Amino acid sequence: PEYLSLFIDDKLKKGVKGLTEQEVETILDKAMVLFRFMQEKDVFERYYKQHLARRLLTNKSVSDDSEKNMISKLKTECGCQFTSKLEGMFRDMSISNTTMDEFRQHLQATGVSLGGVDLTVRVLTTGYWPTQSATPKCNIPPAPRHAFEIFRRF
Amino acid sequence: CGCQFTSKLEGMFRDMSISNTTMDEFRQHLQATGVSLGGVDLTVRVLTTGYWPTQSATPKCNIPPAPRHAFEIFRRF
Amino acid sequence: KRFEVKKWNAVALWAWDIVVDNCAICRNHIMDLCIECQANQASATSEECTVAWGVCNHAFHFHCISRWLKTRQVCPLDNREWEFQKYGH
Amino acid sequence: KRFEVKKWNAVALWAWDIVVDNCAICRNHIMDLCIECQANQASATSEECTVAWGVCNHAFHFHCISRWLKTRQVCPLDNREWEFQKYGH
Ligand SMILES: [Zn+2]
Ligand SMILES: [Zn+2]
Ligand SMILES: [Zn+2]
Ligand SMILES: [Zn+2]
Ligand SMILES: [Zn+2]
Ligand SMILES: [Zn+2]
Repeated sequence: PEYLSLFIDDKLKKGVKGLTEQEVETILDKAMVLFRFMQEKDVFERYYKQHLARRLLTNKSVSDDSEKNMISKLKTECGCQFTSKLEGMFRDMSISNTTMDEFRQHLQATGVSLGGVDLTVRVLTTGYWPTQSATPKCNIPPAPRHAFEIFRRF
Repeated sequence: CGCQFTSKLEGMFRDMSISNTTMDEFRQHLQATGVSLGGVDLTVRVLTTGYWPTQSATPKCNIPPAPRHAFEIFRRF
Repeated sequence: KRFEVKKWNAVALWAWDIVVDNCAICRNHIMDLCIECQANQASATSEECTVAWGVCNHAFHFHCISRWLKTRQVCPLDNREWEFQKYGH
Repeated sequence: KRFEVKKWNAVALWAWDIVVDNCAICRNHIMDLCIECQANQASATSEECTVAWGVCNHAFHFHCISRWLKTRQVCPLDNREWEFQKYGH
């Protein structure tokens, strides 16, 4: 299941393998058919969520349309259960981008120092995204440090 | 003429709205930065390719240093 | 300077007022067992006494809110339907 | 200095990620024919195989999205109703 998750992540990160949707749809159908005759769905869901975290917390423009196809296929294969957690994670991504819009509005208001130049700050919830280890700590840039401090004050 | 070419004109007006909105947005964060003496007074308009045809071949030549800095800041934003 | 930072893409994690020092259900802590377990061993016999995280970013002992599900069904510090999005700290 | 610039009224044109090198419908290019035309002549018989520009600043071959209008009706890289605001590069 881990290798299947890696394969689906490789197919989802970019549509280089087949620009047209036809072959993408066929290969996704074949992948879900292969997943149908598979056990140990818990590790599959865990690794799929980890791949979602990796692909959403990095450069975007992954597909901006195939996420709906992926969630629909999950809802018709596993059903509202493990796919429900991924729906919650997508809702949390929406929350983060709305909070980023709010922080941009706050920077347009203050707009005085160089603390928040292009501070693209994402706000996530503990439950959806597991801790990397124990939230590491070390010296950070001071202008952006005061930017993060003002974001925390907001 | 009827709802046909007037739809294109309405789209052009929507593009004008988009351009001025992107102008106020650009400015907002140019005032937040204020790095170099190239953005003293900037009025940048953002248009879409479809509405406004390309002039001849998108001409290019070396830009004065203050407009150079202004364009660099706008592109970074 | 030689290197200057222009853009930053930090990700901020948030947690509600779970009161790590007082469990909002049993008032012991966010760890170190609960009222109905007390002693560390207390005839553990496997099972578990870890922390439970909900969809509302609230944290209590798994035992505390597992028992509390029989008394009510909305997280006491709010009015949201309690989920079980995570298990353990 | 003798002449200094105070104000500037530049106009910025923008285009989306049309991928000029790899058509989003036929993985060929933003020019140089398409999958169903291939060879330059290929019995052209007038007609046209130029680029089509939409209201969303997306560009594909006219043939590609003309055929794609029968499969779906919303530009694949987004969810917008596709227009035909321009013809050719
Ligand atoms: Zn407790
Ligand atoms: Zn206990
Ligand atoms: Zn709660
Ligand atoms: Zn094409
Ligand atoms: Zn063609
Ligand atoms: Zn489009």
